[PDB]
Amino acid sequence: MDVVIASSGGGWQEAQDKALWAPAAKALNITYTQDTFQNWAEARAQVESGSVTWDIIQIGIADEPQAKAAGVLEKLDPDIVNKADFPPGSVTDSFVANSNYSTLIAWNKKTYGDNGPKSMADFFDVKKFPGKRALWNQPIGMIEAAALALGTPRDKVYEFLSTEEGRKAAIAKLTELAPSVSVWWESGAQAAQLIKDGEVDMIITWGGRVQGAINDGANFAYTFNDAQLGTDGYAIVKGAPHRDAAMRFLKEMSKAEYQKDLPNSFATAPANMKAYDLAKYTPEKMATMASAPENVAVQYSVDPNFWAKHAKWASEAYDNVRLSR
Ligand SMILES: NC(=O)CC[C@H](NC[C@@H](O)[C@@H](O)[C@H](O)[C@H](O)CO)C(=O)O
Ligand SMILES: [Ca+2]
Ligand SMILES: [Ca+2]
Repeated sequence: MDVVIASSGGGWQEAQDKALWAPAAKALNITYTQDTFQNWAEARAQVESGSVTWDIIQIGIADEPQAKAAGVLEKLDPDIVNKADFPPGSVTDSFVANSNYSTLIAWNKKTYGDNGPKSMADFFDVKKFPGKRALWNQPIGMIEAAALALGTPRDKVYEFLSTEEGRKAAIAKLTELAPSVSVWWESGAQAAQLIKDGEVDMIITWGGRVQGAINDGANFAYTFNDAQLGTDGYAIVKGAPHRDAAMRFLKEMSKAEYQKDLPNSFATAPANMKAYDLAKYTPEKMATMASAPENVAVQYSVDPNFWAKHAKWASEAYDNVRLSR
């Protein structure tokens, strides 16, 4: 009888549960069960099997087009949110944004001190910065990182990846780096643990996971330079067993009154513009936020239109880079 909600575990899932799920479910007087997953294809497997157990799934904005095309997502009720309260394009007919985050470069201060990599060109430069690299085992942010390393200006990432030539060169760049990649991390918590144990010299991972590891004593530093500004959000699984209750739950948790608490401990940025007026975050708090003006200036936004067209190519080609060893 519980609504089943799933995200990717660790500090991020804990932040959503504390700020959004527990207070929203209390207000609606409903019960819910949590689950965890890393790949949107796991939601597809539930749909393909004919046994859907998940109701709400937290996915990345760039997985939304391929999930919707594969018939994995329920169409949401018309006025689930007022689109004017959220960033443009962050709310689709099948997805409601809950946050902005960054896929960024972090480095081990024991290895490099303050003179760590401060750009993707630096991250890919094994001669100037020798050491163990860690990259995600999924391609969003990883293909673009290679395009940036090749010298592509931040505002031209997706123009470069719009051609076959550019897409192949980006994979060739990742192939070149692959022998220096000690671990292809799978979850944010695993990435945070690699950082806390100093098991890697540099890593491309999510800002909240990095800041959480540093708060826990990791001797790492990071930059927003060349980071990808992402958007996470919620969708309802096609054939969700508690579809109607899940719709009410998603509408409630998207409210400004809950969104304001999302970054209380975890370094994330709420997507609901009204949450900023309620919480009145200090400039120190804003500095860790992916969407703060000073951080946006050195980032580029993920392009869901690119991922709508090339996700299948990207998944297979990147699988081969990591399988090359
Ligand atoms: N929004 C945030 O502050 C969290 C950022 C980050 N979330 C990564 C997600 O895009 C990712 O796990 C996707 O949900 C997943 O691949 C399926 O779409 C994290 O798990 O630390
Ligand atoms: Ca994502
Ligand atoms: Ca974590």
